[PDB]
Amino acid sequence: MQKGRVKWFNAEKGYGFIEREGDTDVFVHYTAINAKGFRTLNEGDIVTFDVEPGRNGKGPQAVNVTVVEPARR
Repeated sequence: MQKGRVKWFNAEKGYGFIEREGDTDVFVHYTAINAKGFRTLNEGDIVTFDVEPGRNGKGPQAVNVTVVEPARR
């Protein structure tokens, strides 16, 4: 799969973007976040995820998203 760093996540609106090294940002919707304790992401979180075709049209879209390191804000 892929890892990345969350660039921004609007907790109110339920979506954000994950930055990838040398690659385009990936859109992430809250429905894509695995049930492992966190219902949101925070800027700075390290995450793992896959990418698959999606319906959203905000760039490539992440699925199966899991926090690795929550942000050390």
